[PDB]
Amino acid sequence: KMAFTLADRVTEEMLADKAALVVEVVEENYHDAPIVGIAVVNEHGRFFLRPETALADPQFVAWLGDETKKKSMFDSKRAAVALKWKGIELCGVSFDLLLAAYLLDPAQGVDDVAAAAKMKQYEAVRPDEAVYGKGAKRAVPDEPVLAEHLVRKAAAIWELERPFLDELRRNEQDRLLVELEQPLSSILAEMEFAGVKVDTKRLEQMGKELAEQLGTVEQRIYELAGQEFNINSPKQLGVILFEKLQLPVLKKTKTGYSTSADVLEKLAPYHEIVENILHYRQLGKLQSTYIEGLLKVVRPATKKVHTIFNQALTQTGRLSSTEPNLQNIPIRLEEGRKIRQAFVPSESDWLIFAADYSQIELRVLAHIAEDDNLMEAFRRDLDIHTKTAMDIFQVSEDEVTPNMRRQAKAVNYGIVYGISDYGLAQNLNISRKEAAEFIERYFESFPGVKRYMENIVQEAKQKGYVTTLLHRRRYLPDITSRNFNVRSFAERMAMNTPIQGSAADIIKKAMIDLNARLKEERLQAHLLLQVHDELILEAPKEEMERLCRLVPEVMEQAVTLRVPLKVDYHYGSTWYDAK
DNA sequence: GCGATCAGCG
DNA sequence: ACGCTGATCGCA
Ligand SMILES: [Ca+2]
Repeated sequence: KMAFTLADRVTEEMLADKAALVVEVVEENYHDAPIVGIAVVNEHGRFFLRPETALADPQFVAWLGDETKKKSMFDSKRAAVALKWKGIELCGVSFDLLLAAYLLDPAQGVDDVAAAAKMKQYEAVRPDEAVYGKGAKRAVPDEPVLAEHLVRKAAAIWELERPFLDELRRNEQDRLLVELEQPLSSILAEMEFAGVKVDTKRLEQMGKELAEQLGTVEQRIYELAGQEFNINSPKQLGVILFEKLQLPVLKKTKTGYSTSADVLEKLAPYHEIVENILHYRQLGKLQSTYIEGLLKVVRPATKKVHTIFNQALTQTGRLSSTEPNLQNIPIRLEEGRKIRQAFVPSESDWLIFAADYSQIELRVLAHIAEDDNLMEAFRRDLDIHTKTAMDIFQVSEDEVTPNMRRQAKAVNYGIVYGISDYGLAQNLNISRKEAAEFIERYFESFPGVKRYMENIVQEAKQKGYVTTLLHRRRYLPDITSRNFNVRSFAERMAMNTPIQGSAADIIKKAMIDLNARLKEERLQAHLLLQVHDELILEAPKEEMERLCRLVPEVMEQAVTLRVPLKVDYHYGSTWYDAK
């Protein structure tokens, strides 16, 4: 029903200097995945290509790799990484409909061309789910059906770039697309394809010792409980604690007794079993997610894991990381932190280099709220978390344990993002009256923060949305809801999203500038991971001293705020030692 | 599939 | 009754 050429060879009119390009990878994880078909729409017509012909044709390969031949795409990172696994470089992507859609409205959850097209009343393309099926029924259709679907996606991309660019421009988001998100897409593609090497011998040895300690703690739990049970069974666990042992019920879930770690910590005066259960769960978490789960995704020939950074998922502009998640590798407990010893450089005589912003959201908040005292604090490079711990526990700076600092950290963010006196009383094990008075005293010292929280909620109600420093936008329709609980959740999004999102804009800008400086200095160093406010790189040993000067400077100069940005950095033989 | 839970990020 | 995530597991 749409005219296109089912091409047998590549011809010169398919290689125009501007085109819409579809390089179709059906598998959710695109690493090393098949490319099932290619479509090209340009001023000369519409074309479908079989991958085994086009990707072995040297004029098409060169066209893909020519930066001056501009391509409009949907999810260019997926295509660029799948092509890298084919030994082919994709350059010249000048418009990415996924990232355009995500900037205009992150809550659409746009995951295919049909969903983005609908935003502009374009419906001459089908949802990917309707063409391929779902679950065990998923299949590549017959070539005529495939070709027409890939041509329709390309034709849609071709039509939609202009209306998306126009709305982006009206939102002040077009430089955000073209100068930030789209260049970041190519950097993430390199990071994902390079991967992270893993010491599988060390992991597997940790797994065996973990399995030994797991059984022991099981038996101490069975003994303390009198009997056996499925320590992960909420009904059987709930029955042991709250019926057999008759511990108080501090919290219920929609399903029944809560056994979350906060409950169990409060029950520790009552019985020794709850601490063994916490230790059991923690050991089980390391074994399931970080030992077995990671060995499951290691590519065996290279011992590399290749995460996927979702760049158009979070409602704040943060990345997320999937399969494996390399943004939530343990660090706080020493047992879990040793897993970071299995993450190693990919070449001998290379090192891991990590750098991260300290207290970035509080600095962003100081700049945006223009709170005099909070700006002064950061102009002094004070450690707000340690200072707040000193205040809470009535101790001195040397007496601040790491755990009391983690506590103060959650108080600092909690208060600015709307924790109630109840919530803070629960977290510090203090009375509710002392929690309310503490909070009022915190805003006495930072009245500009309080003004800003009130102003940003009223601005959300008037505009319908909130924005970040680089004009990322999040719509908040529940901000005028009549239900109190719905409206309250939306108000705390208005308080938090401009700050967390601005901090995500800054690290993205820093990654782009870092890559350019690394190329300007001709270093072999390259990014491996982003963890929200940290960058992880690997480089030859011989470049570490350069990176110690270059990387903190690039990150600190990514933007100019009314307070300085501060960056800490470490390097070493494994990710564990890069702290 | 979904909720509870927990790992990370602020 | 601070916010943003992803993976695992049991399933009142
Ligand atoms: Ca940090």
